[PDB]
Amino acid sequence: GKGGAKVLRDNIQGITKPAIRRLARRGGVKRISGLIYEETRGVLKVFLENVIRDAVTYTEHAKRKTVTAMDVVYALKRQGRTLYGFGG
Amino acid sequence: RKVLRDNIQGITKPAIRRLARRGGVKRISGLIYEETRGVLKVFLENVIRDAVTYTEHAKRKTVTAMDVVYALKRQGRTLYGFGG
Amino acid sequence: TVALREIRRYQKSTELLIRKLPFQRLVREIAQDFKTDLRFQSSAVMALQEACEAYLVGLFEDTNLCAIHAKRVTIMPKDIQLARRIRGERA
Amino acid sequence: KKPHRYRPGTVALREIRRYQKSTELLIRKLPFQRLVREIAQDFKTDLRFQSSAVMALQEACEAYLVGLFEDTNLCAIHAKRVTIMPKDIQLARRIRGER
Amino acid sequence: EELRQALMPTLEALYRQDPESLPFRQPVDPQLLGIPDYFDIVKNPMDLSTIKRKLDTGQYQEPWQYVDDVWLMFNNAWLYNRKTSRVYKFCSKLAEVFEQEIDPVMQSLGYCCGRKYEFSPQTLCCYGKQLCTIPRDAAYYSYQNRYHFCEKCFTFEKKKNDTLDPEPFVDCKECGRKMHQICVLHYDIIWPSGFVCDNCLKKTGRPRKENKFSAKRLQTTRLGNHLEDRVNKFLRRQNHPEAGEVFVRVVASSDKTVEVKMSESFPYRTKALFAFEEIDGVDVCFFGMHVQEYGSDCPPPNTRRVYISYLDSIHFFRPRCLRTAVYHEILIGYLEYVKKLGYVTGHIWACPPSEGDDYIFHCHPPDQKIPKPKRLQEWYKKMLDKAFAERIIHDYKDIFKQATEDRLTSAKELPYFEGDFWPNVLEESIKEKLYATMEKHKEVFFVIHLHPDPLLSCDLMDGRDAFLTLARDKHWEFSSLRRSKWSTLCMLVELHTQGQ
Amino acid sequence: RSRKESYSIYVYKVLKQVHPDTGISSKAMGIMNSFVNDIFERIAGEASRLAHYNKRSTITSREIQTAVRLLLPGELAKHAVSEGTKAVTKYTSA
Amino acid sequence: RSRKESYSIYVYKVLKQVHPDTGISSKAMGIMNSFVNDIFERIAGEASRLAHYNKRSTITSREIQTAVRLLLPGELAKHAVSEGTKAVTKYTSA
Amino acid sequence: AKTRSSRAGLQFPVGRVHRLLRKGNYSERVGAGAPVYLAAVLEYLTAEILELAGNAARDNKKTRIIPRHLQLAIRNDEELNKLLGRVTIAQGGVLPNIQAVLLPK
Amino acid sequence: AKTRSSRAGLQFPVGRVHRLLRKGNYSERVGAGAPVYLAAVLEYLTAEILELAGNAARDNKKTRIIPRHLQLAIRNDEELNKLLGRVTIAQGGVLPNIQAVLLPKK
DNA sequence: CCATCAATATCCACCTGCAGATTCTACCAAAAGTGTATTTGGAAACTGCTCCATCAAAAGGCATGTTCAGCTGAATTCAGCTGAACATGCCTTTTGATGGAGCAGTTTCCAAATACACTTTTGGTAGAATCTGCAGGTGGATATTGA
DNA sequence: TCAATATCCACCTGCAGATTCTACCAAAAGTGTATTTGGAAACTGCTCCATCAAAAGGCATGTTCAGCTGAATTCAGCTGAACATGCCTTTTGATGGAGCAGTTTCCAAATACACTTTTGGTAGAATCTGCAGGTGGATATTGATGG
Repeated sequence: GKGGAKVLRDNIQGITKPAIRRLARRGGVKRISGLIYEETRGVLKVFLENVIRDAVTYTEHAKRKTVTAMDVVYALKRQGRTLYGFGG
Repeated sequence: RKVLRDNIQGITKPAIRRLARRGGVKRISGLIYEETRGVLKVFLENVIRDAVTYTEHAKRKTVTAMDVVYALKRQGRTLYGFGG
Repeated sequence: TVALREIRRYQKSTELLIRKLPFQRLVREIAQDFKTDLRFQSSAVMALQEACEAYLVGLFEDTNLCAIHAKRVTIMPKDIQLARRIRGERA
Repeated sequence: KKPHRYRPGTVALREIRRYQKSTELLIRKLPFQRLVREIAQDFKTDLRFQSSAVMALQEACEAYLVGLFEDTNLCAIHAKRVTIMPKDIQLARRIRGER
Repeated sequence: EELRQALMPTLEALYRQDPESLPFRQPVDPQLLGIPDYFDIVKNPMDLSTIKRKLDTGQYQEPWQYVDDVWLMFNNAWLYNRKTSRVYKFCSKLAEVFEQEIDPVMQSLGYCCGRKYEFSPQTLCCYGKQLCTIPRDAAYYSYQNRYHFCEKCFTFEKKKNDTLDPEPFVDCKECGRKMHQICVLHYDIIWPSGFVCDNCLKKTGRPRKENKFSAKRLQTTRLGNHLEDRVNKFLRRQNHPEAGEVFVRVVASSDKTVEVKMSESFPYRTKALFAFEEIDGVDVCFFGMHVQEYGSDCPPPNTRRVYISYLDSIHFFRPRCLRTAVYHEILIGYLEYVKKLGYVTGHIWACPPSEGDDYIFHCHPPDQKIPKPKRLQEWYKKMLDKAFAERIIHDYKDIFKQATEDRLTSAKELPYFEGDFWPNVLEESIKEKLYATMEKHKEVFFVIHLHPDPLLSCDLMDGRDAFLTLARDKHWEFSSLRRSKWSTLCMLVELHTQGQ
Repeated sequence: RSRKESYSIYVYKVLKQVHPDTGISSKAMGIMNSFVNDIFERIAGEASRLAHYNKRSTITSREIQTAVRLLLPGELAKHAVSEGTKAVTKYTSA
Repeated sequence: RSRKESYSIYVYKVLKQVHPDTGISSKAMGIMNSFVNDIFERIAGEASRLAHYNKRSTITSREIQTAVRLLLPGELAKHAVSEGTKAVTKYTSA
Repeated sequence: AKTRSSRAGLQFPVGRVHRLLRKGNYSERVGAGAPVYLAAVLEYLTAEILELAGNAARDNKKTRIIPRHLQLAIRNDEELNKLLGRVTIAQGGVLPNIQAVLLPK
Repeated sequence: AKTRSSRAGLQFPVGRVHRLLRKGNYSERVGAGAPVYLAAVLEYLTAEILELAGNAARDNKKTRIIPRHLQLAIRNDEELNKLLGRVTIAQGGVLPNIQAVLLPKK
């Protein structure tokens, strides 16, 4: 045992290659180059850089230690990517 | 008030060529000019119509630069130097 | 050679590139199509002209990038169409 | 000897049709959650996340990736090509104004 | 200073793991971690900091003590922590790091390797009942670590089956260094003059004496010669640089009879063969399988029939890509040989092994996959298709399709083989729908239509049971490449010196 | 257990008005609520900007009509303008 | 004539502080005014929206600092936050 | 006696729209007919989108409106697509569209 | 007799900014340090853009800031370009930028 | 491949005159700051409470790794040809001056929207019971593909 | 034409989610006075916008041809389709507790005036000047002649 409670890594490579393949297939991509994955992961990290920063700032102002879905959707709508279904 | 028509031809071929050169374009095909005129007409439909509606909302009969600036801003085309 | 010459010349300068009278006539015609008996200010006409020049410059630079993306230096209608579609102006 | 094999592309089109006809999430939940938590820690430590927030991030990221891949496919088609390369991604992002 | 400077890099590599090494950087504190039962299970608690203190103090006379201490810490961490716990994964990662780091430095010191190897938890057998085994984590009674009895047989020191047997060690006659016997591949019978280190022989000039107990020097047979020739031809046409010479030898061949549980008894000839490959300059056994052959004099329906009773293989063949092709080549060569001899029908029982059960080679590697029945059927179908491509196999079907094509109506027409599942099914039916059983196991059994070796007396290999018993008793495991090499050397020595 | 504001009942009544025999899932219901809230925010913001442009401190039906004309597409804008005019006339005559 | 306020004097003083020997044209001053008005509108809108988000009817320096961090990227945001905090501390110290 | 929504003949809550406008800090004062107009516009848009979603569900052989039907209805209408061009959906998917060059032969 | 703008050590008008915030109907109440923070941020941004315009003018041997120099200066700064990515300045032009492909390919 | 007579757009060395930016005096309604009583949005203090993290285990849907080749991406020629560069002609675009259509400044006051005290209605919603559309597995007729 | 294979579709069954009541209860909605103020309407001075005169800096056509481009060709190799292997994510179930938010108390801060203080376009007067061309070089620079 010796448990009861819980490194800053294993984040960018967490997105699997078949996940990127499925995302491309949903977008109508028929042929995928073998080296698309790394820059796709980089662009994804850029998007998270843009979104989670605003979400974290909103949470910090609210004197809260937990990020809520309202903050996430609100950062999404302030960035021009308004999302529906998480406004409850 | 004379009814103006066929004023889209006022955007001359050298004007479109110069605009392409300003954008770094080196070669222009023969049919680019008409498409560019159509795109400009679409942009005018998007902007001037909003400006006209803004002017009508203010009960005014003259279009002002402030209405144009607000219409451009609401369409994500904010412009400086004309107020607002 | 020469084409690059006027490219550099127009990139250096900032003067208005579309003639004033034809643009004013086109704006008057399209507004009359929207609504007749509509007076125009000179500042409003200048604002329309400058906004249109900026939009056309942006469209042209995006079109050139699309054209060189297809290993070409001459822009095609597909370049403008796809640039506008990616910009969200079409789809 | 002679194994049955579809011509390349057919199964790709089948997968495209299947993923377009369905709306389920494609990215695995746990690695995406780990990435989100790591980025949040890069911002500020001790920041908890709700399950609804993680689902919202996943949905938004999947939608953005789908749109980017559609633009990338259009850019690849523009050059008489059917394969996606980084130049298409860069062109699409530059036109979108993100770069 | 020499020992400290030699052993510091591996210990530092163990420390630098993050966060694998974090729980092991300090002594385990039951009070701090809330684990009062830690001392009840681990009787010798110690950690990496203790290792560093001993190295700095020079408490190690020779590095094998350090290796034993590190592996004891690994074993204690594995035992106390559950397999799903993160501490178990951290300990496993540290063990892998130690294994890949100690070997170069430990060799540069002048030894074989820096690993403390413990044998697999082998299940003990019984002397009285002769058919009872002691499962793991079960109490038993042992006498002199040589005789074993279970709980039921009691109605002798009491022990538990959760212990491990350490690997043997050898000491150099001249240098005096201690090293693993398996890693150096030294046997007393092969070299009666003792064990001499490689460096010591380098100071002598004369290399190690040639081993006469090799697979190449085994007695040759026409079937084995044909199989080895086919395998060598396939390897040559592939021309794989990593591929080595393969020797196929028949080490056991005799005549037996099967008794019905219709002729009272059916005579047959049994033969056993193995495949050995040259890896790293030594022979490694990678394939073995048993056949039963009924000739023209056998009463029907077994007349002119070959049956594959057991089939085993080792996944250490090099290259791995050609392993399946080599197995196919061996089996197709056997089928061609039996077809040339005049046999008509062949039978294959494609039944995957159960977990913990060994057909021929004891202690299969943990990473060796036990194929599912569907995968085994697909493999056999691919092999039969390949054989058919070479106009060798006339046809191949399943037992149910063959039976319904032959319009069989009586159980006496069914083939009878030793230890075969179908005689057991028939006996169960008699004691207590045959076509239903045939259809249920339709894909399991394969029936193949195809259209002078002297008897070798070998009591050791006369059946898989004695071979497995000797392998279990002598700890001849196949869980690793070095263990497989040691097992192959030992079996070759046993066959050469204990032949009849 | 704070009072959570929503347009659930009214949107369900509208659905019954258009599709009496068709239901709506909770996820789609939240989609509709979020969409209506977003449109409300857009119209209110545009009306506020219109009021600020003319130095007006009060927002009337004309401001919202102009906001709808600016935001909604042509046919949708015309239909919404007609519906709003009918609603205002009915409320005045009530 | 109705007075039309502008940041002309303040922008001119800032320019003189930064570049004493550099002048400014009327078009450049108009661009200055448009830019400062747009920045003020954006930051005020962000602050108002954020105050609405947390059910807060009062906008303080914390809301504006958060909105500055949201809007300005990186170094601009850090310097703006530092100078705003310094100015607030100076104001509250008197 | 009669609610403002019932008086104006609209299902959407007029008084609630007025309250939200007042609390939204949009303007110092709000006109009487402004909540009525806004509620009418919102109800018209909701009715149109719900009708389109029901038509899509009928075309999809389903009697319950799902986000897939909603997104199909939104994208199948050019005006609705233009209005919601910057709106992300949850569990909505994309239109079936295969590029001409990707098509065989 | 000390103004709030001078009290906070800022050149931008604190009172004018506070009055504009009140007039914009952004919120019911505005904090006291809110106009001060607004003035500080606006003054910082104005000083940054003005110094960039001055550097651009100096690079072109000019003593008066023109919209061209300002547009070039802000487009040069990646942070300023991101801030004003959807902003057009009249009479500002574009950055001189020619692709290597557009150059002669001798 | 390239060293270089010769026609050409333009950086700079320059400078002068003018529209534009800068300097000074005055005025005053528009803000701006200070003073005081009032109201309140929000800080702290404690706690009830809901979902956030963490731990355990099986196992099957894919993540991972390997192989063959179909054909896709990439490189090379070349010829029909669309456009670039340029001389020629002329005319349309640009600038300035001049009547009045509406843009704003002033005053009344009336329909219109706050402020607020109740009263009644009405939307979440605690909680249990019955209805119901499609999640999921089965089976076989039906396109779809490749040789 | 045919065999291998994914698809459509009808059908049957278990269940979390959508739908129907019972009773509640606080949050608004509406109604009836009192007050105030946004602005419709009438009248009117002041812009500046449309219209028209001439002067000029360009635009519209046709010609010639070096070069952009798309069809045709060929081929190295890239990833798609198939298959073996096995990995680890999901769901189910539970739990210690960090953390969210309701409730109460109460205070520094925001607010509504009133008065006094400063003050920034604003209008007119007069001074200063940055640079837009233009004139005389003149300088890379590139198409072209030729070594």
